[PDB]
Amino acid sequence: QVQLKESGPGLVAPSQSLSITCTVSGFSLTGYGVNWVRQPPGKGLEWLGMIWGDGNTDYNSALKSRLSISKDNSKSQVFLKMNSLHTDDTARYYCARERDYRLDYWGQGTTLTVSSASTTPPSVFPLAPGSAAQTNSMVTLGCLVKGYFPEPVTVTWNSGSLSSGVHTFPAVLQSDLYTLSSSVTVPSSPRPSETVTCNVAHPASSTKVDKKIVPRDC
Amino acid sequence: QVQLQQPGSELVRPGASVKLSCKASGYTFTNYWMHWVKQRPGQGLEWIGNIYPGSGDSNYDEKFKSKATLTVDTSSSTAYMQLSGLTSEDSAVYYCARGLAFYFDHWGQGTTLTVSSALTTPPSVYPLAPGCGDTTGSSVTLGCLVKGYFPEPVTVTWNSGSLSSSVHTFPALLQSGLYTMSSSVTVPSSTWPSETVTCSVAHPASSTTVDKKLEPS
Amino acid sequence: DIVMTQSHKFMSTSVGDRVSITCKASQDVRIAVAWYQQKPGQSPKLLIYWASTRHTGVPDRFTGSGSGTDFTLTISNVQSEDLADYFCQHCGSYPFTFGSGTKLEIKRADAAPTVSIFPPSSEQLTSGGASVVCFLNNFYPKDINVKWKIDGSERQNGVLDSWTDQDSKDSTYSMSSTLTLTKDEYERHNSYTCEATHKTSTSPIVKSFNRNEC
Amino acid sequence: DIQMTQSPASLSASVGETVTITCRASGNIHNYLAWYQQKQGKSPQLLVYYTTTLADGVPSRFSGSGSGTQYSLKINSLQPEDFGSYYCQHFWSTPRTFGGGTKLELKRADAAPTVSIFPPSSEQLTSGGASVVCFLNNFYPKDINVKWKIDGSERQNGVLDSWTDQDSKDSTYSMSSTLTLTKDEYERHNSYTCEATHKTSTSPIVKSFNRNEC
Repeated sequence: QVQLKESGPGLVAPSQSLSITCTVSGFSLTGYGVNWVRQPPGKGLEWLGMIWGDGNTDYNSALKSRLSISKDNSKSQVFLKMNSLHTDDTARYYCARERDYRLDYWGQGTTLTVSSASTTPPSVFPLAPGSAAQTNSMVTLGCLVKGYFPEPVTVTWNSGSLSSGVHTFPAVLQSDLYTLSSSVTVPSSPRPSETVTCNVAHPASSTKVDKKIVPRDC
Repeated sequence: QVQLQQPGSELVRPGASVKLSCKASGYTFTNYWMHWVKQRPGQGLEWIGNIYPGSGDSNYDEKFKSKATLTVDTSSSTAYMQLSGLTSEDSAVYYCARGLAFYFDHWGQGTTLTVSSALTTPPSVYPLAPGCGDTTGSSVTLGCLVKGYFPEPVTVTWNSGSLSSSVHTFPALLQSGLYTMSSSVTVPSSTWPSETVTCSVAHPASSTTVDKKLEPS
Repeated sequence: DIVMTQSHKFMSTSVGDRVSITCKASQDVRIAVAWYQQKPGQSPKLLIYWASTRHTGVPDRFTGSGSGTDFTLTISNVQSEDLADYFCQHCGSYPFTFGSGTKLEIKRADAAPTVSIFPPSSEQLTSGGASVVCFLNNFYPKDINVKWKIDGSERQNGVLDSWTDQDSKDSTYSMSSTLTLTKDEYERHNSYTCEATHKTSTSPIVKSFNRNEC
Repeated sequence: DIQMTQSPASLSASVGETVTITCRASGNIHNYLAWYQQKQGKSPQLLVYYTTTLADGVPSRFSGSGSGTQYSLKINSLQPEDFGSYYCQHFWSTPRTFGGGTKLELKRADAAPTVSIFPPSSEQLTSGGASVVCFLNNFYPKDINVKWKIDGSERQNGVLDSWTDQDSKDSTYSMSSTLTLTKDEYERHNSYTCEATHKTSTSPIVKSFNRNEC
């Protein structure tokens, strides 16, 4: 019911400006403050600033010159604007509701990649075993999601109906392109007899790839 | 359910110490801060300090740093505040209150602490009947003068408790290091003197219970 | 230190009105303010916290407002039983400071005191004192004046006045005036008068007695 | 600005243990401190507020304490669910500040990887790519070694590895290894090998495949 949802561009080139909106629901911006927090990949949480119920705003000492926070009580929106980005501004951005000196509801966050590189859809390939494999009680299948940009990508199995024994591995960046993989382990009763599909989505591209893990019949 | 039991009064002598208590009930004693607040006679509130039962962390107003010491007894769910070197200006109502670190949602009753060199004395109760020079209407006002007692308090009840028919108790005042207080009941002249009116004054501090039936003239 | 200032010590309202008690903080304290009620001869109770979050069981007549330096507690449809003292508390930093308190006085029609003078009791005199008492009961407003004239001599000495808190039952005020003399002082006189001056009369209400009329 | 210093940066602890995370403020923060738990790329979750107050549905084994500038969070009797990072944050003035975080890992018995080597799929071959993928799943501890052997010859290029956070259920780790070649480079050889070197063994967990078989 209480929900905070952030929305931003995903990729911006260095030296440009960024604008992220936080759309809130289930509470009114006149009784709560909304704080902005950012998380660089593999780092800690960094407080950006805040807007209080009464419209007063507070900013991080170091970003005071590039940052601006504001809201629209009527529209249930809080806005963050950061001028002159650098690559170092690459982080996951969050908006969080402050209810009486505690952040109780946090948004899911929005990844922001500061780069000159460009959107590239992923190339999805099935990872099927070999004849050797059906002799064990369980089999491991997989999906390669090669050469995409920027992050993130959402990998799912059997449209989410396959959640057990799924390992999705974090993306690695080779040369301005990301490669990700996921494995699912299923009982040999099911595959090949039953279909196993790997649904891969890359938002930044309007790419929605579905791949059927078919046995390498050779 | 949440009960904060504090003793009613304490009488101590100048330069002494006292260890006020607060026995808690109906809640996990160790999960809420315990606060101590002073209230001087018909004045403002003053926050002394807070203590977290669970860890023993405490915060004090520096004004009370050398005078107040907060302590806890996990085993009995009792909070204590010990005051040291009482002077007369330390007399007041000391309340305990539990809460979160910043606001208090349940208060105890309060312990009124009197710091005095005064001697526990019983009260002299004198009835006040309308004197000679009469002009009785349909109503009569009677009273009881309660004086020279110490320490406070006294409980003046009017006749069999029944007489609450416009009773008026006035606050006691210190006169020469002793209290004096009065109580008045207004009743229909169709009842006194035709029927008995007695004010009964009780002084716990010295166990004294006095009865005064009001007589005419 | 943060000083929480409640500028009005009293607030007159009629049962049914809307009253608003303001509290002003010496600096921005964002929303770190609480409100307590203290009904006479009882411990304060929590009404509001974090400047406007009403606490369990506080009737919604009570509402809190403010962010900054100016806080307000608003009682809508003031009941008689809201007759009490109201304090604002600051929670921003240690030590917590409180506002002076604001007593809520319930508005009533004027009422003139019913005065009664009482001679020193027979029993008291035997043991050498002489307390002449005077009850000025059940009036309104609370502004009343008293003076003791012993044989024309206005004796304003050895006089103790003791005021009652506004009654719940009729929003009036009552008071006692005691002139404590030593038996000899008393014996050396006859006229004893209790003169009270209240807006209900242009006439000082005078109750008197003469030592020998008995 | 009040700076927050969290210590230690990491902790390894077994189920049932007691963990102490510390947070020091550069100025008194008067008990305005919060603690958050953060699981792998999910939004931080409030654990404790106002130094000692547990958020709804947070278990009693979490316990915060402190005053002034010294504060602590203790997890008594750790549960597998407790892995992740923890952060403290002051709420006393602006700018607010987060401590640097503490990464807590649960210790468990050693467990060896279950390996799977995958040949490049037709689709990639067509593209002119040849990615050999090897998964080493459900091993504890985190340190594992992977030698890539193309016709007995160890490769030290075009290999990407990526680990998983700890697994919520069995507290295990998993990893991927991807060797990418050009289709021709690939067709130019026949034995492709993935050799896991892990503490649980003295002899490498090897998995191999041959270019023309299924």
